[PDB]
Amino acid sequence: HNLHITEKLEVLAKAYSVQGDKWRALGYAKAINALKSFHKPVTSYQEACSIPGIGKRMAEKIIEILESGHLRKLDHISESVPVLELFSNIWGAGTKTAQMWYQQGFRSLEDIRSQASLTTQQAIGLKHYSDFLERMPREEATEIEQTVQKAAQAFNSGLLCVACGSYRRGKATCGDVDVLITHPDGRSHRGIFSRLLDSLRQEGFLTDDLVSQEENGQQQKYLGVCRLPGPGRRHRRLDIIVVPYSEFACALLYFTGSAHFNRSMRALAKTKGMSLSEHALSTAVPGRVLPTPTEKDVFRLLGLPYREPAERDW
DNA sequence: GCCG
DNA sequence: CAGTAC
DNA sequence: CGGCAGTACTG
Ligand SMILES: Nc1nc2c([nH]c(=O)n2[C@H]2C[C@H](O)[C@@H](COP(=O)(O)OP(=O)(O)OP(=O)(O)O)O2)c(=O)[nH]1
Ligand SMILES: [Mg+2]
Ligand SMILES: [Mg+2]
Repeated sequence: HNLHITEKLEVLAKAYSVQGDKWRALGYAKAINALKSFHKPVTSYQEACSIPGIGKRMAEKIIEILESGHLRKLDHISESVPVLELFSNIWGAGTKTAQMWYQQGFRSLEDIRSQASLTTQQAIGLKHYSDFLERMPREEATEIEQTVQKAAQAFNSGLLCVACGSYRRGKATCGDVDVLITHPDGRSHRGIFSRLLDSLRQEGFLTDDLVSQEENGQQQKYLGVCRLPGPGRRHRRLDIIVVPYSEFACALLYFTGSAHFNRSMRALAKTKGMSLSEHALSTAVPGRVLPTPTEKDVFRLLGLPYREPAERDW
């Protein structure tokens, strides 16, 4: 858990990421993970090369940081990167939009606010800019889960509500709250976004909607914004997903993450003639859905030993 | 960027 | 669809 | 050479 190479490599990874070089940024992210969980400090080029996730090129960069104290490429990062990061930290704006605003001459959030064309989602990101960069204490994520759960349960007592994401992975702070709802009755989950969201609105808890297709009877997710009542409260991102019970174990696995963990698990299923999504684990193609009543069944069918959510925190 |  | 998001 | 996870809204 100790390295001084990763500090330098993260700056590069983030730069490629905000410039839209998503594959290169992915190679970096994994290299960093490998470096992060190596016992020893890495000392030989030979030793770097030996690691999975670390190729010829990553090894040369490591040998440079060791040999000298620096990575020369860090001196040549595009001058646009800090601005592109500023702009892609607006919820609903990504690298393409950031790059366009840059090309148009914008350089600050004041330029965005006064001159840029914003989508509805972006106007909401912008207005909650600081809040959405903050992580909340896990105790607050608890209160948010409980607000959602009380609202759901009032409608139907048998509804099951579990906070997922970082919260379920045991983290002390959380970027937002992700709540998964199902019903062991196989049926009653259907159509409730109507009732649940209307309830949470009546209380004034939800302050804005980001993604909510409420014209569709088969809406899967709500992504939006909430604020607990009373003084000293900030706006928080809230994600709610409602899933049939047969999909509960796959939904829980998915929504718990981490994102890297899921990508890795899916890559791996794929090497075994299988396919893993938030809905199911299947044979590959028309494939067959396999029965997965618990997360442990997903692990077992992939030939892997179970991992507690706290150990998925890649 | 990494890997098969 | 492209972009963005989980 | 070429995948790199698989899927859900928006406009
Ligand atoms: N953010 C993100 N989440 C993903 C992706 N793919 C994916 O399956 N997920 C799942 C795994 C995440 O743990 C889950 C919830 O997303 P999230 O952004 O709220 O993630 P989180 O709770 O783990 O982290 P955080 O909010 O505390 O920052 O959605 C992805 O590419 N990005
Ligand atoms: Mg953004
Ligand atoms: Mg989260």
